[PDB]
Amino acid sequence: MISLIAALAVDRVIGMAMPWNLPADLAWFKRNTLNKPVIMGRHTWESIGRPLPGRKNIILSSQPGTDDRVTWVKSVDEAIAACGDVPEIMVIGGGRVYEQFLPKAQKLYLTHIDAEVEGDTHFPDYEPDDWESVFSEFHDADAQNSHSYCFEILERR
Ligand SMILES: Nc1nc(=O)c2nc(CNc3ccc(C(=O)N[C@@H](CCC(=O)O)C(=O)O)cc3)cnc2[nH]1
Ligand SMILES: [Mn+2]
Ligand SMILES: [Mn+2]
Ligand SMILES: [Mn+2]
Repeated sequence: MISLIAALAVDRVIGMAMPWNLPADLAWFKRNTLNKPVIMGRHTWESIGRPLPGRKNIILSSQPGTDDRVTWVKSVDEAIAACGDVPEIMVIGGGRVYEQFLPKAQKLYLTHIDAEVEGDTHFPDYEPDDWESVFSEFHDADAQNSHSYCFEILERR
């Protein structure tokens, strides 16, 4: 089962380009991806800098791999197969990779951040008749979190 996990600014802007400081969102991301395979695009891999620990890291790119610490694939179907038989595969972006996996996804984990950010890459426009919000948790900005944030889980319907 494929899930997407993303942090979205106002108007669904993604944002590689690091507009906020949300330690609570990083903990949410870690909690929801721990011990699951993660699929990412190459610019997201370069941003992270080093493999996410305790997780098979799969990079989807059309060009040959340049780091033996991660697994490199060239297609969606190869990326899924490289995950093996796990209960849940986590797709961690960026925008093009989210579009590649959205039609197969059954679950979205979204953090909505009340930040206006000039990026031009948007999360795909998921519609109500395909996606039922099943969990939401709102937080105000505080001394350790720069902006308000809202954790949402949606399930395909
Ligand atoms: N909700 C959410 N928040 C994000 O920041 C996020 N980021 C990406 C991809 N970008 C990144 C960038 C850094 C790390 C990262 O360094 N994660 C660490 C957290 C603490 C640490 O640095 O060790 C991890 O272990 O998961 C993950 C994803 C994709 N979906 C997201 N989804
Ligand atoms: Mn890019
Ligand atoms: Mn605002
Ligand atoms: Mn339906």
